[PDB]
Amino acid sequence: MILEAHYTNLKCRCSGVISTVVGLNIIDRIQVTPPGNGCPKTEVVIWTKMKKVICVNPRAKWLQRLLRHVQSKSLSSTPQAPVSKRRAA
Repeated sequence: MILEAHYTNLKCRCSGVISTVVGLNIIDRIQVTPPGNGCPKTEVVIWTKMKKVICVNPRAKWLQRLLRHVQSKSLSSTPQAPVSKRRAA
């Protein structure tokens, strides 16, 4: 997912808020809308790859996982080999 941060002032149209957990693979873009003058509320607009415009609340706990995941680019390595010595022929 591409995290967008916009400060462009306009009448922000996002259809309410929905707490439906959206599929991480189909999540195209998560755009944060700060509580602007032309915008009615603080709105997080999730576009999907299927081109459905989904609106979610900024206080959604499942969303907070994603917001705290996208600020972690440096993962831990894998020393743990998932392939041990298998049986011979």
